Amino acid sequence: SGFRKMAFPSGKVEGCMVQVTCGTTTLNGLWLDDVVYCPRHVICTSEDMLNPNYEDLLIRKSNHNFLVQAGNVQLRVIGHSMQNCVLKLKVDTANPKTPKYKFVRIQPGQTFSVLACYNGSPSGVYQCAMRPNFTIKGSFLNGSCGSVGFNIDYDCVSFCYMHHMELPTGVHAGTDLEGNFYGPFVDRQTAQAAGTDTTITVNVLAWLYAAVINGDRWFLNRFTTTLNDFNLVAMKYNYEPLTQDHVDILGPLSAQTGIAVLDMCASLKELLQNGMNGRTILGSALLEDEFTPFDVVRQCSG
Amino acid sequence: SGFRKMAFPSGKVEGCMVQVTCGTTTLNGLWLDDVVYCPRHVICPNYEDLLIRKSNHNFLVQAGNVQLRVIGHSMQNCVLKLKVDTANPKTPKYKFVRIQPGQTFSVLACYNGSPSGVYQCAMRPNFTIKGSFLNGSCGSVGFNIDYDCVSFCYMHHMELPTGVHAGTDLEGNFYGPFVDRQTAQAAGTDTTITVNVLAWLYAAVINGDRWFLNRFTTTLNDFNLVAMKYNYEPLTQDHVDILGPLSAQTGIAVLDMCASLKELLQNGMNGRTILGSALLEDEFTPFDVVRQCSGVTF
Ligand SMILES: O=C(C[C@@]1(C(=O)Nc2cncc3ccccc23)CCOc2ccc(Cl)cc21)N1CCC[C@@H]1Cn1ccnc1
Ligand SMILES: [Cl-]
Repeated sequence: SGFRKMAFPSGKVEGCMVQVTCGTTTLNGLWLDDVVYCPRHVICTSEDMLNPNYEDLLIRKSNHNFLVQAGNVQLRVIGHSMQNCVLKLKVDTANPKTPKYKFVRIQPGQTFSVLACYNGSPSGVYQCAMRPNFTIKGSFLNGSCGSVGFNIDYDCVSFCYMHHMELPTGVHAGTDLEGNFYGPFVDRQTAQAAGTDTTITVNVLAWLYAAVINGDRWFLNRFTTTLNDFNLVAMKYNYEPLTQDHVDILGPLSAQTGIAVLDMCASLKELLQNGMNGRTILGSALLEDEFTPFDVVRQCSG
Repeated sequence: SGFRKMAFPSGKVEGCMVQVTCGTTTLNGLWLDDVVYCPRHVICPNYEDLLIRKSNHNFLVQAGNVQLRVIGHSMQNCVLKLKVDTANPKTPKYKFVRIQPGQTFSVLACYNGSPSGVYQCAMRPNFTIKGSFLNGSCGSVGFNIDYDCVSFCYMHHMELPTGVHAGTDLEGNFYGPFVDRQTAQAAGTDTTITVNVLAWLYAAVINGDRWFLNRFTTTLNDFNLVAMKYNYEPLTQDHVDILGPLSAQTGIAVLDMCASLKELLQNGMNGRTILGSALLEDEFTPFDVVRQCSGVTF
């Protein structure tokens, strides 16, 4: 019993965190095999950030300009290339602590763990989701750039995020491990704003199923809804449209609890209408949207 | 910017998790040097009588895909200490510490000696933890990392009928009035960790949330009279002193922040949130707020 926002054990990722320094800039890098991956803005100063020509800044750099540090050991950079917004620093030593890994690009609504690092040193781990507006509501201070987002499925670490910037609303933008940004974001200190955020509906439904599994049924009603009428109501509360894929993905949770997805949808409709009325659901006074159907099946069952 | 429930990096603890099996019972063990620590209920009650019937080879210990041979066994309160032939090479710098209610720690939840998740939680004033544990999680540990040293503070033993959890420090002493026995046990009436709510209000001010602030101040006694009415833990002078650095950083005196809390308790949030929450968060200590809003690394 119990429902917590649970991050994956960070151990496999901790053994990959290194410090990357180029001139005065110092951020984090991910050392996997003989390659260190880090945000390409490590080559930039604060001046360069307005309109940086990365190919032009990188062509002026040699291998020895990049000081890489794994613990108390300096790694020798033997090569460097750029893949989108990530810099790939070829080093002379392969990381002995390299785990089984994959680079995965996630879709909005997907959750992952973030190992927040400063100066190549892991300082904390937390769980978060890719918001529908392609930002993450993270906890990052200056020097956290290069901190990574990951999921561990079995023994394999699936890297899905590298931190690059904080938007003016305090939310964060980053890339996948191939340098492609999530969202219309760019690694430039230009006028960029996070789009209007929406609630991840499939996740709220999944979290309501977790509450039913944990014995909380106060929010259930005798009503059902059509997918279209639910989306008409959901859109008015800035909820993401629930698609037929979301309904299919919720199938196992619906079967386990005996509450049809559209029946749970009607509870959500009523919850949006009435609020909680001094009540909580899984110790929360707000509808939680940062637990996927897979997270619920993982934590409530296995 | 950003405020999340943040756990310590679990890596140093992951390298200590082993599987302990005695008969049909299977749970987790903490392998530190040549000893494996685990709940004494793995033998299951008269624990001296059940343990005297066990030999070393009855305890199957598994570190990954390697079986460890138990060469000895002793009991320290509610914890079983299984002496193994091999010292854990991944043993970190560590201490066994007993924590006080209100203090927080990270829990590395494990099943069959395999870490599956990490979360932050606080020792509730009623000595239970609002954790997330399924069957097979017994032996999962609570810890804080101070610089390079892992301070083990909790070993999970059981779940109470309200879904909350009970366990011991790493010396086998239970937190709270619990016993490792299938009997009528209930968690006492819980209270809100006041110093933690105040610390979390300071974190909201650091993150640019000032809607709840007012021009008012209060005396410690008047705040305690109000707090005791809402099942809040009494705020002591030590709490006031501990919140000093946050009071200096934000320019809001502790009794000034207490007046904000008093108004939130009597009036509510009014459709507003603080750090994305509609409830007053009490599972962040003043140190957690300082550590997260400074960037302390391990
Ligand atoms: O500019 C940036 C980083 C930046 C950014 O967002 N940083 C931060 C990240 N995470 C959390 C943060 C919390 C508090 C303050 C800053 C944070 C600044 C704002 O403008 C942008 C715009 C775009 C991008 Cl991709 C990056 C940034 N850096 C980081 C190194 C190199 C370079 C120039 N540089 C040098 C020395 N300090 C900064
Ligand atoms: Cl995905």
